[PDB]
Amino acid sequence: MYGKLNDLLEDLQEVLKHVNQHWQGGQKNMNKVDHHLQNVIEDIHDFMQGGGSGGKLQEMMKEFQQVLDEIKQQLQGGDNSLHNVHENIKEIFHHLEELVHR
Repeated sequence: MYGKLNDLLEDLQEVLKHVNQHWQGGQKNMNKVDHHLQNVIEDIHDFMQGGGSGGKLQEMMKEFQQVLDEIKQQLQGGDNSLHNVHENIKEIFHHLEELVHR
């Protein structure tokens, strides 16, 4: 149980927090999406337990890529803020599969 996950988890729930305030192009997604990550952020937190849930992570992976391609579409509008946060998930999301690609 290294802990870096908290870095992925905390860094993930953050982009989600700095995003719910800069959401644009569908004030209805800010919610539907909140459930997409909430379920994921929980997976990462569950990655430290077995410090290797490559079997439980590849699961939210789809839910993870479901948000990355979702908010990215919200960048259509005054969401120039997401452009700064939406850029996180890209590396952040691929950052977890990296703590397991060991």
